[PDB]
Amino acid sequence: SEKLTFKTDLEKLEREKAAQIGVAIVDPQGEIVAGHRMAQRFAMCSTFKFPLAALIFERIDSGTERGDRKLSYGPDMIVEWSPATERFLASGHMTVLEAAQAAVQLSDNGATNLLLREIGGPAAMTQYFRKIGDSVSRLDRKEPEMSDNTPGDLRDTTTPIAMARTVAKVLYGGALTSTSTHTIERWLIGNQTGDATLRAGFPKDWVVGEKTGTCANGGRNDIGFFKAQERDYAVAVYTTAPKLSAVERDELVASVGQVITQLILSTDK
Repeated sequence: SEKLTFKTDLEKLEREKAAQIGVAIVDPQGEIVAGHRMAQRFAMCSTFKFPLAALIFERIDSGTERGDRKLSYGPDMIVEWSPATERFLASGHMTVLEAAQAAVQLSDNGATNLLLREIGGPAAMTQYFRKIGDSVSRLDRKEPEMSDNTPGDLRDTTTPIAMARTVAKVLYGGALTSTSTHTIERWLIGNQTGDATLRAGFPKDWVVGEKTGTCANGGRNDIGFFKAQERDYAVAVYTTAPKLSAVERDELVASVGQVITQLILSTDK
């Protein structure tokens, strides 16, 4: 019955906020716990920066990259929303690790694009999704254009179920070494951009980490993990609410987190 309540609650949010809400919750092996519009395409927006960091950690794990390697750049790398990149510009570089951390924790666009430059562009991000068994998620463009979220555009999209399982792959499914996995987990927990989204709607005793995304045309997303009740979960939430304000879209995602909470609390262990 609890899965029907979940569906009913989300439909009520969609109706009342004029929104479309895609959700997938999976266990550590990627088995479905619950979902809504799980196979509908949504723009990834900044949510892909978590997988990009994973991509980088895999290179590190395989001996093809080091975290301390200096990536040089000039003023042409500065793009809208590049807080760290702008601070490090005079010094002349950011390291692989600094860039990756800024990408994940600040959503820094310049840092993101510096990493894309290094790995051979958006095609290499897509290549990595394929390699960890995600046939759906696709990166086509750098930031900020990838965040355009033009209706009907298949570029730079995922589905909630594909992305949730990619999260689970990265955090639980052995995609990265123990040490790399732990590092990225703590980055998700200490994210500086998620305080008003999903983790605002989860119980304060749950351990949560996530990566947010904001799209043009009313996109607001949050992907990550939570640990309740001894039990680990991966979650992906994508919403589109063209007429809401930015604060209202954060509230919408927090509300989704409340609806998720009620579902998990009503799921037998």
